[PDB]
Amino acid sequence: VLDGPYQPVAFKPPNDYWILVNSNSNGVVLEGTNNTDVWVAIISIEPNVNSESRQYSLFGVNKQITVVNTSNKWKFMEMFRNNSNAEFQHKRTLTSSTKLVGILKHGGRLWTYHGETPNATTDYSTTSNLNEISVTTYAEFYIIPRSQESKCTEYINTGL
Repeated sequence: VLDGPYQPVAFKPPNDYWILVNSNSNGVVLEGTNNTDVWVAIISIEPNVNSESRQYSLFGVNKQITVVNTSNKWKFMEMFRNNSNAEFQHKRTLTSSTKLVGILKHGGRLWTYHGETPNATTDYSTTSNLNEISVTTYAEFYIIPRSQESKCTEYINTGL
């Protein structure tokens, strides 16, 4: 049912496969880019963090990012930009008790999860250059075909 776990690598995911990362620590879980119009990084924040500034290496650059998470769940912050000259924006949030995060390339679009477990759902960013998006994971991950997406969304929301 679940292909993995693979060790952390940089690679170019094929289309229509969910990459499901089993995050452990509170740093950058995941980052991806095609070097033309998508840079995305997913940042993990542990439970019960009052508002403060933390530093993260995004694509080899130390960046200052304001974080907060007053819940008892982990927070995964989806940072995004579409221009190599811009700064990252906190685009989306996944609030999770499972610590599992997803990214998929499908239909000209880049898909992640957001919301609150157990009712987290997918959303998208657009691109003209989907197939050049490569992904560097910083924790162990599994591969799921999009045809099995409902299982992926179960994992995301209820764990392994």
